[PDB]
Amino acid sequence: TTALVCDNGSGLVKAGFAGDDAPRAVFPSIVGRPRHQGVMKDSYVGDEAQSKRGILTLKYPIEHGIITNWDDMEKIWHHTFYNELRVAPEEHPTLLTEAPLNPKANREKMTQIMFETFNVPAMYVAIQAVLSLYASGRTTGIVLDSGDGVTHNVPIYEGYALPHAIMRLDLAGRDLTDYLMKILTERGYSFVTTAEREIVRDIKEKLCYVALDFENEMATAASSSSLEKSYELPDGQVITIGNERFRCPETLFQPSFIGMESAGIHETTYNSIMKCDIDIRKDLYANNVMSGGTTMYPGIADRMQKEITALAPSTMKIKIIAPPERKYSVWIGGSILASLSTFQQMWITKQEYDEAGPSIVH
Amino acid sequence: TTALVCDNGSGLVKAGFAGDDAPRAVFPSIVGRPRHQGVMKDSYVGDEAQSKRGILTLKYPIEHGIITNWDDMEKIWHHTFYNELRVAPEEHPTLLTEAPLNPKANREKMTQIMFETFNVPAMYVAIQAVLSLYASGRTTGIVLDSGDGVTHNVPIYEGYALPHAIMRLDLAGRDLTDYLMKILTERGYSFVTTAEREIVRDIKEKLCYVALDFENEMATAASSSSLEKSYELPDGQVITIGNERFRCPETLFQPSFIGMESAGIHETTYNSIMKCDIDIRKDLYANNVMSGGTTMYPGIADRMQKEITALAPSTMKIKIIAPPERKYSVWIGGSILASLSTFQQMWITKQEYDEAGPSIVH
Amino acid sequence: TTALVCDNGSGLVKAGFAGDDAPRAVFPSIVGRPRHQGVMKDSYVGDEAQSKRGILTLKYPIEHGIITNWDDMEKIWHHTFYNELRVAPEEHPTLLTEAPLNPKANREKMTQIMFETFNVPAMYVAIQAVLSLYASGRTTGIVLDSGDGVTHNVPIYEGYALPHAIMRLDLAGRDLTDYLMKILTERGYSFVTTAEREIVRDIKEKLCYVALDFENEMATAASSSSLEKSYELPDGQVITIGNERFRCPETLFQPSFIGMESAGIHETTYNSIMKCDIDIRKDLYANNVMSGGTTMYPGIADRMQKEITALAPSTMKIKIIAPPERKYSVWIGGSILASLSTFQQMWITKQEYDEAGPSIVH
Amino acid sequence: TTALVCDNGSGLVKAGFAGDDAPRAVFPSIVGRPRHQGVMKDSYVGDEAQSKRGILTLKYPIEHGIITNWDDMEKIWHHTFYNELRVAPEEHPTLLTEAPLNPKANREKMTQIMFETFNVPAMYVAIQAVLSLYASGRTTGIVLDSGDGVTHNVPIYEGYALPHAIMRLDLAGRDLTDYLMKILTERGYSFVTTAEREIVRDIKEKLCYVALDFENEMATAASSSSLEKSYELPDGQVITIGNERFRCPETLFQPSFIGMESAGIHETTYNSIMKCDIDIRKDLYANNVMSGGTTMYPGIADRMQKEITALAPSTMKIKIIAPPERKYSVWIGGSILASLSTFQQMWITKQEYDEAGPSIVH
Amino acid sequence: TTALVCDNGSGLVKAGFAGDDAPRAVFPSIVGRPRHQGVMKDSYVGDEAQSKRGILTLKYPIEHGIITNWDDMEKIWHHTFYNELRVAPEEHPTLLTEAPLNPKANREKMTQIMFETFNVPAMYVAIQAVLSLYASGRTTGIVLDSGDGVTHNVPIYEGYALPHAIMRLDLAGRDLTDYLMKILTERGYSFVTTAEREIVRDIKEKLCYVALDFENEMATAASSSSLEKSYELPDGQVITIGNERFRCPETLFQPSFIGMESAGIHETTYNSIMKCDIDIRKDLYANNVMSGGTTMYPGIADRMQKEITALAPSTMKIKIIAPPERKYSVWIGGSILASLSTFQQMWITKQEYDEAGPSIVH
Ligand SMILES: Nc1ncnc2c1ncn2[C@@H]1O[C@H](COP(=O)(O)OP(=O)(O)NP(=O)(O)O)[C@@H](O)[C@H]1O
Ligand SMILES: Nc1ncnc2c1ncn2[C@@H]1O[C@H](COP(=O)(O)OP(=O)(O)NP(=O)(O)O)[C@@H](O)[C@H]1O
Ligand SMILES: Nc1ncnc2c1ncn2[C@@H]1O[C@H](COP(=O)(O)OP(=O)(O)NP(=O)(O)O)[C@@H](O)[C@H]1O
Ligand SMILES: Nc1ncnc2c1ncn2[C@@H]1O[C@H](COP(=O)(O)OP(=O)(O)NP(=O)(O)O)[C@@H](O)[C@H]1O
Ligand SMILES: Nc1ncnc2c1ncn2[C@@H]1O[C@H](COP(=O)(O)OP(=O)(O)NP(=O)(O)O)[C@@H](O)[C@H]1O
Ligand SMILES: [Mg+2]
Ligand SMILES: [Mg+2]
Ligand SMILES: [Mg+2]
Ligand SMILES: [Mg+2]
Ligand SMILES: [Mg+2]
Repeated sequence: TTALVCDNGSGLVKAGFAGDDAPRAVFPSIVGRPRHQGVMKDSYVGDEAQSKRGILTLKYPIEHGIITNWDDMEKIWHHTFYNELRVAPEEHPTLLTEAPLNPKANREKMTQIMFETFNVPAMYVAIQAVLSLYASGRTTGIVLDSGDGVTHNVPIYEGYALPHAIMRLDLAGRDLTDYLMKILTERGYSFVTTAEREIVRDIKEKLCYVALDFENEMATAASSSSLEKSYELPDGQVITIGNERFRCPETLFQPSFIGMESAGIHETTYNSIMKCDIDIRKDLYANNVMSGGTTMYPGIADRMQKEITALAPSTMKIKIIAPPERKYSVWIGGSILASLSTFQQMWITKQEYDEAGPSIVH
Repeated sequence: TTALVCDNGSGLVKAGFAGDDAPRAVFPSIVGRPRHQGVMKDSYVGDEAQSKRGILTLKYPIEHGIITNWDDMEKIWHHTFYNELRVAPEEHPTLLTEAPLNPKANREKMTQIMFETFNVPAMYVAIQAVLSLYASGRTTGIVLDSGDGVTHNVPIYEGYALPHAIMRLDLAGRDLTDYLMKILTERGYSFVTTAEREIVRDIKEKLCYVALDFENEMATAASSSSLEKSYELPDGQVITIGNERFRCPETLFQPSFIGMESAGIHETTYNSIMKCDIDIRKDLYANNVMSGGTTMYPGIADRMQKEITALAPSTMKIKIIAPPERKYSVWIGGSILASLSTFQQMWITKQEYDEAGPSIVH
Repeated sequence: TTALVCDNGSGLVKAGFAGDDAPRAVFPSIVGRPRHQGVMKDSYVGDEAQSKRGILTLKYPIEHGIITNWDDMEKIWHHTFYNELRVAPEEHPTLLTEAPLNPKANREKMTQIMFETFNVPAMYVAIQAVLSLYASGRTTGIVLDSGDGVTHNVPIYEGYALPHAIMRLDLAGRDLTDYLMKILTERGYSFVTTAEREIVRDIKEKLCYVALDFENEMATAASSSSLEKSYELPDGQVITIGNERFRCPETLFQPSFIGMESAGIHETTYNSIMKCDIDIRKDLYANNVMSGGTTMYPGIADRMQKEITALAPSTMKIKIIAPPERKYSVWIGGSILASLSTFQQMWITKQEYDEAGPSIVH
Repeated sequence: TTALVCDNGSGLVKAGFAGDDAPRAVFPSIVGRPRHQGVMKDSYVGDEAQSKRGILTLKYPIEHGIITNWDDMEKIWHHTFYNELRVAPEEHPTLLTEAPLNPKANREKMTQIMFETFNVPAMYVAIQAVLSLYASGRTTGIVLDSGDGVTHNVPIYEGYALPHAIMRLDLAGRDLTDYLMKILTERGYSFVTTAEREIVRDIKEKLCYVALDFENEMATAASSSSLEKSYELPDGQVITIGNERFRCPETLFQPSFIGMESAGIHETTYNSIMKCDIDIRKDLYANNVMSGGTTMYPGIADRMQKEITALAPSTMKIKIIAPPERKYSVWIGGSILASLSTFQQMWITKQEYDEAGPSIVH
Repeated sequence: TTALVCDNGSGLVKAGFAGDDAPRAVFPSIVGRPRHQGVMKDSYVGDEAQSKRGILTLKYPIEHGIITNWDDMEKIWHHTFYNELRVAPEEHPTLLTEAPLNPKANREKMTQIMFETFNVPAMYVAIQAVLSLYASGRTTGIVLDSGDGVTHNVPIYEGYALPHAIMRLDLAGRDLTDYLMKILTERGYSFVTTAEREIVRDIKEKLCYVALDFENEMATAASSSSLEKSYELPDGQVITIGNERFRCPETLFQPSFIGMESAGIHETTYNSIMKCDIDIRKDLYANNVMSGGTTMYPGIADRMQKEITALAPSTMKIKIIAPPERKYSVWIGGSILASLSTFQQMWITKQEYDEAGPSIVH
């Protein structure tokens, strides 16, 4: 029987069964609806929306970790269970995930629906970063979890999270996508459509990388070189991309490029550690775990180390952990946690919920 | 001596001397070449192309704010200086204008030519929207600059532009022209030629207006009424136009009519403001400046106010500024700026350019 | 001629002339610099930074009572004298204030600058809490002085301070501000910017209050009631705030909410008294003076009395003194002290300083 | 005019005018000086030192009947005349008192000061015990005079003192005070300060009593009973005292409790009588006069009788005289003596002194 | 079989088996409990609390030699026997230690628990100072025993303690720790946390020393010199400490620095000797034994000699004994005493106790 694990985040839905070592269904959190008049099914989800992307207007029900369009959200869950996993929801307890510091009501309504729409016998909502650490197999470390919608820092020491130093930025994969949509027009590549937004997403994933030394990377870039790469569009049009390959991901470190007043990840993580007790700090430095799909950028860990070692004390050893399959870290953690025998009492039982009411999930 | 100001945009070339309160030469950015065999001068520009429009194939060297046909572009500049303004280029520094977010290379090559072909001692390229604001005489406001080729929103606050919220659409005067060429065929008026495209341009300017309440405007239109207007073609053929008088300009607000997935101007401007800091927003709302010839449509400002006040907060005062001579706003701003004594150090000197190289203009 | 009194604290600069009953210049200790590229004056202070808050990055030169950014600090002093008070520094002796237990070097360098940059003929640095007591007009009492950067307890008996029982916490107005920036996101109000930090400051001052019975205040809060208040943002957006109105100021009493291991103010003050001689204690209890702008919270005095009477002996009369204009207490005291004829020998004369050297101020 | 009588002893200064039936000024022989840094008058005397006791370090210029700190001693005399009695010293002759067997130089210097500092026209120094007997109105009896600093036995028969049997112990009120400061820590009441020493003095005077049968008083004390008393400190702290109520005064009878090898008062007085002629003894037994403030303990006379009757012969009638106002006995005697017409030739005249020199007072 | 010796003092627990020449278990008397929410074992002792110090709130069950938190006290004893020594309590008689003049009830309850909780067949409580002398191997000397919680002087002559001259101060290692926590903020090192208190403890032990000539040590300190030392925090932050290295331990000699009215150790010890018989004094002077961990400060013995020789007579030889391993002196003495054959009758047998009752231990 076991249980279901559903990392219902922004961008991608990663779902499978608790106890498995990998998701069974990985697909976009996208709902598509016929842009053009048509009628010469007005509801496509995930891979459907992808395959018919050039007709549909693609929407993301979740933005910045927040479920905005609840109808579309429900729609996706429906597919997740009935069409993707092929499971009768009510036979399994469900583990959901959430980004720390989300609007309280987000979780409240989310779990409500699981109980009412899907008749899920029991459920639990876990903080994504916590699961990520748990996935790697550590009790101590600071988690830099950065995905499509949010970026956050959660410091955990020997099983104890330190809430007061949790950091959260809106810089994320989707912002990076849009930044390319902007700067590609410097060459003239008007990637202005939603379909093109998705194309650009593919461009990120294949061509972008993190500069180790941005200033000299730009100096290098000024000279014609290996930096220049070609890319094949769906219509056969070849795109030449150069500076943008690293100028885009650099915005994670220099947010002002996009327009954010906040500090870059380097300093954001640093500050999180600064807000923790001195006796803890050392261990956080030696256990800096990165996870989430934006950390899939080439050399992001190396650049991270470079700058955080500059920020920290010279006698402070810093180790960044880049556990491969970073992209699925949270889901993995969920699988583990749900299988854990000492986690069974953590399930909120429908009966219990019905008695207690919404508030119980917080 | 002073200087020259040249608003070399799409559709119209607006040129004159810095310090004047109006352009001296206003003519179409059109190059015409004998369509028919002929030979029973194969290069006509502006008013020439207009006067001989029924023979020539009329081309626009600039499209969507981008100089596409550089040979024809140069040709027009040649006439601008030598035949229109009657000026020996090299005696004056030249102010050029450009739509924000254009292909970097556009400006690069443009200025190259000014230095090499015309020996222009010095030059400067300014963003059109910026000049527009400057023309009205404000340091704060959001500029909705919409002309023949592009539509864009530039938010400026006390002299500081906010790049990250600049919006840009391809909806424009030329698109509107073509939309009429399409929908006039509903009655049967096959305006399919290039010559006819130009005729239709005239039709826009004289008969189109912006509906305040499109839905009831259509309901009104369903009944025979004052809406129906006659129009005289060059060959004496009378054209009857009704619904189209407002259905065409409505596409600026409902882009899907043409086929664009983007939001209408109402929401485009709104979103631009949303991306700006909350402390700024209020002033942007009370200083919404419209400029560019597409804003010459009757009641476009009133309709704009209607919808943006619907989008904004009920406690938010919104004022739309429609400074008459909107059509020449940018050029006016240029004249002012160039005359400004504290602008003289902004000129890029040929010597300086020759040393630095192309990149200096960015 | 008289003298100048300058309560150069964190958050607000309160300055005026000695002998006046109120400050002449009250403005924020803030330096603002253009966040965005700009240049489409890069130094704004106090009210300037406020008026242009949505462009500038606002920094506080002073943090936790410590002058961190000395260049910006000097900048503010410059404005204080030349633009705010309109006084030629060198014509007046200056009274400065300082929070007890500050880094020795803070005062050293501060006074150095007054002598060297501003040519101030003479000066004196007084402990803020001492002046506060002096302002109320008492020789005996314990001063709970709590402002933007620091909170401290100074026990004074018949003119004799008791150093060994001075308490000092980092809990302060600014921390409270940030706590709201955090907990408002429970509803979803992402007040994440610096501009928004300032907006939140305004929210504190208008909506926050101190719960008398926090536990039942929360129980009350659980039910929809009068607790819920609306707030108008600069962009017209209405914010609904409830629990947070008292959960924020409660952190002064339960520091762990923020993340501090220290005791709440109740016990902090109590402990200060415990460290004083038994023969003194009684009078300290009957003369508990509160001052500083954080004590402007509604009912903070009443709550204070409640808990301190619980902590103290049942036969011990406790009276909390909330002398209105608590917010300006220190400055007032300074005015009085400086006017005092028997205070004139306390001025450190530039000549004297030049001979003695820095150390003299301690 | 009359004269002044000044019982300048340890602990208390009892002064007034000769001829009065009571002292006009009764205050502590204490000089207080600001313990803490202060200066945020460094000389307080008597009631001043008491009122400001929690700041000042309280010192007793006199210890064990000996003037140790002469500067502080003079200080007190200054107040005695100028602030307390409001008398111009030089207008009156002064009667001083002294404990028998004091260091010769004590009297020498004391009287010197009266003549030189205060210009006292004439003076006389009387033995305290002698005056005490004189106060009661007897010519025969043995005087047990026991106060703050000394305890002594002076046997006088029909106006003739018997020097060779004068006894003197250092056991005294102050020692008893300190003994409580010690034994109260058995319960945990750390009365360790000087301020607390004074508090403990108050405790003595209100709660201590002399056990009649110490051994069974302890046996009684072992059972929870009426013995337990509460006491209110200046800070409202309630103190519970039991065994100590009589264990402290018992040390007068069992000096080893403190650490003295000498015999208790019972045997000390007994021995004094033993050293007197047999023909005298009987009358001494029937006239055992107790005086001095330590004899204010409840039941001390009764206990005294108990034990001295045990020590003496069974046929020997013993009567202990406890003339109420024992505490002021000496001063009273002084008043009487000074008013006595046949005492006027006993005054040492300044002229006489100036001729004779110091030695005259012995 | 032998016995167990447990020097259960404040700060450190020093335990081992009687007959051994050193403790087997030396660990902090600290109980730690998760400060932060946690649960993302709530009872850590000694080395556990140390290793997890940055999470836990560390408490000392014993303060000033008094067991305050009995539950935590018991907890530590539990670990002492079961986890540290690995001994089944009931198989051994236990020697406990206590600081002279402690609250009677402290010992009463302590021994109760040993009999009831741990079923200890027999026990004895010895005065710490006595054991210390015994450890050195002397019958005559004055013991200056100064540790984490208390400082006391016990004079013993040829096996006879002299109770009436036992001195006791609250000045101690912990007070010194806190004094650094205060004065380090003069440079700006806000060591305000409990974790930091412990860090500061380490700072004491490695950098503090006793000035021989404090006044000229300060004069020396005024000049930049070798006095300045660096220190490495757990987070790699380097701390520079100078004056504080000796200003902190100086408070043992000038208590007013902290805020105590009592005399410094120099005079405290001196006075103890003054209260002893003159025939004894000489031997006490030549046998001044120092013990307890606060006497581990560099040069404390030398400074002690300096000042006590100033206080004593010039013909009085003074020798201070600093028997290395001063820190474990008491425990050592206990081991010896317990092994002593003529000490076996001193054990209080559970049977005996059960008959007699609590009071027997006094
Ligand atoms: N292979 C890749 N290389 C670079 N970037 C990637 C890669 N894969 C994903 N990312 C991008 O960054 C985001 C990664 O998605 P993902 O980590 O699953 O976020 P999420 O956990 O699902 N959403 P959330 O945690 O709610 O913000 C997407 O926008 C991807 O475009
Ligand atoms: N009187 C008018 N009434 C309505 N529309 C007009 C009028 N005049 C111009 N427009 C139309 O809208 C466009 C206005 O031209 P114009 O503002 O000069 O654009 P531009 O600034 O020259 N080109 P650009 O800024 O590069 O997009 C032309 O297509 C005109 O047909
Ligand atoms: N009217 C108010 N109501 C509630 N809180 C206030 C009010 N006014 C000020 N405070 C807040 O608490 C702080 C008060 O400022 P203030 O007492 O002047 O501190 P300060 O004396 O200038 N700084 P310092 O003494 O150096 O910590 C600011 O953060 C205010 O937001
Ligand atoms: N009401 C009282 N009850 C018990 N003891 C008292 C009382 N009054 C005084 N004594 C105590 O015993 C001492 C009495 O003071 P007092 O008899 O005036 O001594 P003195 O004559 O002034 N000094 P001296 O004769 O020089 O030793 C003080 O220490 C008092 O605390
Ligand atoms: N190596 C050292 N150098 C300087 N000081 C030390 C050193 N070791 C210990 N002390 C300090 O002084 C105290 C010594 O501990 P310790 O002598 O064991 O006291 P204790 O006997 O256990 N407690 P107590 O006798 O009940 O007051 C601790 O606070 C230490 O920080
Ligand atoms: Mg995620
Ligand atoms: Mg234009
Ligand atoms: Mg203040
Ligand atoms: Mg007397
Ligand atoms: Mg010890």
